[PDB]
Amino acid sequence: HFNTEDNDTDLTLLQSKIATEEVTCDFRVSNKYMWSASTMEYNFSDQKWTSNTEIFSTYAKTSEGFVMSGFLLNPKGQSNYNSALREGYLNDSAYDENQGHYYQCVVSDEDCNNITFMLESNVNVFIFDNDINLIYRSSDEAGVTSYFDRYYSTTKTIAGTSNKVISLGLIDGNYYIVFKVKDATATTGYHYGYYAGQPLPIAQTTTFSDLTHYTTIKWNRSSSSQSASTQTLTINCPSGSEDEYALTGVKFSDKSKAFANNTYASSIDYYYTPATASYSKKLAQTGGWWSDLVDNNPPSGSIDGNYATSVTVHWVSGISYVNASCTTMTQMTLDYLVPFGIIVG
Ligand SMILES: [Cl-]
Repeated sequence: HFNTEDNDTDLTLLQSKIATEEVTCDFRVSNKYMWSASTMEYNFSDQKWTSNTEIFSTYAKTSEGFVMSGFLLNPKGQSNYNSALREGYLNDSAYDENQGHYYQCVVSDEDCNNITFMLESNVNVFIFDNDINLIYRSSDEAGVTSYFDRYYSTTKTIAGTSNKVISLGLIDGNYYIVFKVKDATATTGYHYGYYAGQPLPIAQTTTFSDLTHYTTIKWNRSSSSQSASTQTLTINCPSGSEDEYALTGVKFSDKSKAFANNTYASSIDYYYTPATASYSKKLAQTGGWWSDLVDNNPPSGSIDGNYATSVTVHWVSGISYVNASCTTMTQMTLDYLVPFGIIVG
C-alpha cells in the first residue's frame, strides 16, 4: 500500500533553486545530452494536451500494474516528445480502482535523472522509493533531501491554463509516481503531464557587442583578391557547467552597409572557426549584400571556447582607383540549447 495521506517525519520543505548563469565575452567540450543543431527545442507555449479523458488507460501496464515512465532522449522531432510524455485526467474511469494513477520511474544515469511535472489546479503528485516510502509530495513541495540532486519549481501557462511546473533530479534507483486529486468535488484542473529521462532542451540566444570580421583591407594595386584574419572571441560559461550548454547555430549580423564596399568589391567572403572545432568554415549569405552570415549546422558541443574569424575581399573587374578599400564588421549571435530546471527556469 502507497500511503500518501499520512505525513512523514523525514520530510523537509524543499527549496527551489536554479543557478544564476551568465555567458561572458572577451576579445573540445562535448554536450552531455548529445544535443545539437538537429535537436528539437521545448516550448511551453506549443505544448498541447490530448482532449481524451481516458488517455491514461491507453498505456500498457507492467506485470505489477504500473505504467512505465517515458524517456526523453535527445528529441529530434514531435514524435519523440509524444512518446516521452505521460499524461492523464484524474477524473477518468481508471482513477477509482486504486484512487490514483500509478507509474514506475527507473533512474540509472545522473545525466538522465530528470523528472519534469506539469500539474493543473486539482492535481497532487507523490514520489515513493523502492521500499514504498514517501520521498516527495508536490502539495507543499516536501521531501527526503538525500534522494535529490536538484529541485526547481515555477508556474507556466500551458494550453491556456496556469500549471505548477516542477523539475527535479533524483539519485539512481527505482521509484513510483502516484497522481492524486486535491479536492474530489472540484469542477476543473484534473490534467497532469510529465517527462522523465533528460531535462527539457530550452532554446537560448546571445549577441555579443564586440565586433568580429572587423578590418580595413586596402587594395595592394596588383592582386584580384585579398584576405585578412580578424578578431577571435572567447565565450565563457560559469565554471563546471560547460557541458550544460549545447551549440545549435551561429549568426553574424553584417554592420558594414554604410561603408558601401560594393563600389570596389564584387563580393566579400566571411569565415569563422566555431568553439566546437579547429577548422574554418565559410559562412552562408542568407541573401544579397549585407544579409546575415550563418552556420545553421555547427559541430556539436559547448558554446565555451574561441570563435576565430577571417574575411576575403574579391575586387571588382576593372578596379583602377589607388585608395580603394573595404571596411568589414559583423556582430555575433549564438543559438544554443540549455537544460530546463538546471540553467533556465
Ligand atoms: Cl546535427
